[PDB]
Amino acid sequence: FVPESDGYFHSAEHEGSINAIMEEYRSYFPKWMCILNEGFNILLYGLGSKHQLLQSFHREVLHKQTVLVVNGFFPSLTIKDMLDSITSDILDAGISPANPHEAVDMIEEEFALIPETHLFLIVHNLDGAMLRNVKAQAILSRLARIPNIHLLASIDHINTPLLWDQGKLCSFNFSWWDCTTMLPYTNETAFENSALSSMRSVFSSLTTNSRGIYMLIVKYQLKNKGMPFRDLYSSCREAFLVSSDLALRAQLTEFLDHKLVKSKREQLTIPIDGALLQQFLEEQE
Amino acid sequence: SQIYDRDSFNFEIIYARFSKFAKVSTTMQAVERSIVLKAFEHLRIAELIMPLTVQKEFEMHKLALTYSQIHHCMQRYQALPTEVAQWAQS
Amino acid sequence: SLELPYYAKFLLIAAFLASHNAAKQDKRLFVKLGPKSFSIDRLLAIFYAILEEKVGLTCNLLSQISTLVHLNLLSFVSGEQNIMEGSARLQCTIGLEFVLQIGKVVGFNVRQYL
Amino acid sequence: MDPTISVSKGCFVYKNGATRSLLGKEVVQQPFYEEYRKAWNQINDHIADLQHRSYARTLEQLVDFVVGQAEREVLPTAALLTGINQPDHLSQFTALTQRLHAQRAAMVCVLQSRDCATLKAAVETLVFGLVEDNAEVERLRRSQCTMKQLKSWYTNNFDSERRQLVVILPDFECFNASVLQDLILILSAHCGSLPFVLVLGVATAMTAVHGTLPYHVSSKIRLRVFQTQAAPTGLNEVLDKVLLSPKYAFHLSGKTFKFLTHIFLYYDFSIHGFIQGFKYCLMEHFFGGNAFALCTDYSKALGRIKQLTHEDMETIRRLPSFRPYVEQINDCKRIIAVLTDDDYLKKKLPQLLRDCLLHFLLFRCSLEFLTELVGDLPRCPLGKLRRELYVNCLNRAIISTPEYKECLQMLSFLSKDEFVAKVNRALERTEQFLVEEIAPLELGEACTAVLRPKLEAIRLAVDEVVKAGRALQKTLQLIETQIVQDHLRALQDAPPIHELFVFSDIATVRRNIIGAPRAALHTALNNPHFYMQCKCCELQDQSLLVGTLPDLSVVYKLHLECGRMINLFDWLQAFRSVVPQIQARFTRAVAELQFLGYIKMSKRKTDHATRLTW
Amino acid sequence: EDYEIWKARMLAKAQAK
Repeated sequence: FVPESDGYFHSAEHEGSINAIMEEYRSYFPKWMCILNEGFNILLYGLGSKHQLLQSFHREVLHKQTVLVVNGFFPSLTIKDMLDSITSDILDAGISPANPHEAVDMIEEEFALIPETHLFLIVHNLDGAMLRNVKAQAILSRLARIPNIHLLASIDHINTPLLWDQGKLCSFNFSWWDCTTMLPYTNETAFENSALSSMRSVFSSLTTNSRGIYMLIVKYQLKNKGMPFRDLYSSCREAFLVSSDLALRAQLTEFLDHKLVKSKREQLTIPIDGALLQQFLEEQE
Repeated sequence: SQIYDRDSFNFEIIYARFSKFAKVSTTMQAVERSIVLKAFEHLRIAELIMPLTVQKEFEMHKLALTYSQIHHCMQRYQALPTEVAQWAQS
Repeated sequence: SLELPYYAKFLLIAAFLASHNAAKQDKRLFVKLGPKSFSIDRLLAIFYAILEEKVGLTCNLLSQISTLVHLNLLSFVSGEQNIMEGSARLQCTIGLEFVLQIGKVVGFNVRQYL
Repeated sequence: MDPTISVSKGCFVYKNGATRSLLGKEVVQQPFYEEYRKAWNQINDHIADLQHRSYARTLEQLVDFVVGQAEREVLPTAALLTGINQPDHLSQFTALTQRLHAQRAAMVCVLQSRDCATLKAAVETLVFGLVEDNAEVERLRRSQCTMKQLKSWYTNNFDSERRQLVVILPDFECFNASVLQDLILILSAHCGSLPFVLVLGVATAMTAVHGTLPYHVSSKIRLRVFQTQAAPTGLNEVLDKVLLSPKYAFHLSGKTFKFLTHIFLYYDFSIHGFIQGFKYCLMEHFFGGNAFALCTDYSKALGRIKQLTHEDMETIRRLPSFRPYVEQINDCKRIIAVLTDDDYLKKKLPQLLRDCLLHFLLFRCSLEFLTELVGDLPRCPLGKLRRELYVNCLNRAIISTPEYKECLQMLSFLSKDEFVAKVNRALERTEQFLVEEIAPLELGEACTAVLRPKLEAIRLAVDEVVKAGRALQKTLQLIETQIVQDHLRALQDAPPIHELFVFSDIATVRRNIIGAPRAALHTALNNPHFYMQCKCCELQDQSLLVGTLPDLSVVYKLHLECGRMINLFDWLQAFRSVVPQIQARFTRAVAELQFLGYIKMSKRKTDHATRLTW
Repeated sequence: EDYEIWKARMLAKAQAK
């Protein structure tokens, strides 16, 4: 891959092949154990999802050693959670200190006391959504530098080595492997990190006066193709649809909560185009 | 500050305006850039220069003095050479 | 007396040309006061424009970018929480005399591209 | 979708006997692992010896600086102009603390840049490091680690005795500037009461020290500069004294040597990374089977031949250098006795192994001779260093190269006295080398007995050109046909079964050391047929966009051609035109393509797409 | 060529010699 700079300045058979690919990567496991024995760490950089390959490595090979699987594609993990996991569950040493580098210091001084107790560390998506800062990669590089801890990892983002300098890459004694499966990212894109019908469904739940306030907003937006607060308050007090100002303010706040009215500074727009508002007004008559 | 109506200055701007004097001064010809930078840091830590609160030679600054205080300093200074005293008037 | 690797020298002078040479001018120079900000994509584009050997993107080139940042030869004026997403902005933090000394010890003139 | 993936937890523990030598006995008792471990331990001890011998002068100067401060307000400080590679000098600082604790002249705290985000944390780790350091020579909570407790703790122990308080800052450029200035002012305020010495780890130049220290901070500073050697100089020392040493039976090829030196000189000045790359080359060589356990000294190799099973003979028969050796045999019963008898080859192997070891011993001596002969010449066509002529002599036949003709031409222009002096220098250097390095090593008597008559014949030709223009050609011809033609062959013109000793495989080691993720992603998104090996997904040209492609490659080929901004609607229609559920497959392709960073969603705009790689 | 067919051709040529 030798990219050209001029592009920047001018601006079935498949399942059998995937099974053969997965068997070919399954053959690599004794060589991976021999490589992990010499102090190197395994890194996989293929195209597709490498969750099943690392799960097969943990199942078929590491069925008796201490293993900390870390799902880095989880949108809500913290480095404190992994450090507390190591400290409390593996070493039985309680909760880790609040500064993470002191926690890695204590993990090094405690793992230096116990040789022949290897901790395997399997980080799916080392470039995950909450591991993309410099601090978590410094913590993981200090963890992988320990001779007792052996690390396997996967990377998928193309800008992954931008956060590894030469010191982190010297601590991460990586052995790079092209484990290119063609499996789709089912698990990795399932999480939170990656409308007319909703408007009708939340409009059926409102009461009568709430519907009337929203119909006043719809009629004003359809006549003028964001309405002020004073015209809405005058039209609500004319039809006796509200008692005072504060009930209307709370009702419009409820409208902001269910994504029906968007407030701007009081300008109250509906984020729906005019033809759909016309069909919606014909739906209510 | 008198030319640009109290606009913010820099080490590069003031070093340019000082080097335009020092080449024809015949008393300031041999000054290095580092000595003038340390003198600028001495003005900055004594709060005759305040930041607008970027590299050390490129931070924008403000003069904390009025012109009358500098004009009285030119009169009260002891053994000021006449080259600097003539450059001060114009 | 700063000894550097070879592609680290090319990356550092590419960062100087990115921070000095007025990013609208890069169409005229490369398609064949303060130091300006630049993104990593513009820095790599100027690197591939001035390299004239076309080495492939690997781990070690972007690792050299990160370790030139850690040696305080580059710096992070903006971003720095979103380095990977393309919104991070860098700036070069050296002078012209060091760039010309690097261009002497490499064999690549900088003043033609200045 | 699996029980292993949870919606609440992110980390999962599989603790099996954890409390507060990874492989089994089947591979450790194998001979190839034992010989690999022995060779690696020898090479690692040799590189550690060379690095300590290189550092010992600057180490002695730093210890003399600290002791001279102990013999004696500004704090004395010592800027150490070390190299680019920060992980390499932590061993230097560890040796400095060991030498300072050996004389009991001081006690040392090492302040990393990660511990000093604020002035509070910097002072706390400083006091805690000094207290725990003196505790470890012969515990306070970190919130109680103040400078007054350091003063009282120093007054309790060492005021009756004067122990300096050395403070290492190994990464000077990574520190916060304001925290560093306040720390230097704090350490300067406590001089007289508490003796502080501040050695540094400045990596780039002294201009960084003179720039990050302002007018007021530097006035309390009495620094003295030391200089560590450059990283290419240490690399050249290691490459001349370890990887070309005759005592080791594992040699690298010219391509592997050039690959590792290209990694060092072109990318990173990390000799630790070179060490790990050479370790991976050593591991990839030795893990080819028990046949490659023969790559050692002679007598243990004969025991290894007598230990060998039949599969290892099948891996010494499969190597490509064995086939011209079988092809040159004229006798027909001899090929029968070699190829299927399996005991006549067991009797044959000591001669071939002795010939290979003798060939590489003669190669090293002849390489030293030709480096001193050629590299003193102007314009240096074959190179001055020993490693460059090693690479050129192993890569291709040296005589047929035009640069060797250029060396012969520019060596033919010389006058008599300088030429005789240069060849006498080569003679005395090769004789000194055969005395000091080949003689204590086993199978060194045979190497000296082979090479020494040719050296005497060249010395006789030197006496002949002394006692008598035209004779310089005869001296050059004797030099060629006695040293360069015979003992400086290429790797292809080697002896038979030389592979057990050289490591030629550069493709797998190249893709496993140097990692290229973007090349793999670009190749898997341009032609998926290269990985899957389909009978239908093959592209005759890489932008053909065939309709049987995987679902991601159609999307990648549709958005690589378009502009920077990517509309969703026309590209959805284009993906429909190439190949309901199709909307779900398109949106899944959006999720897979946004997961890799090839695009990012235009949330700021009207829900469009924005490409990031162009 | 492959090691198997090369060794087989060499043995067959030696038996025919």
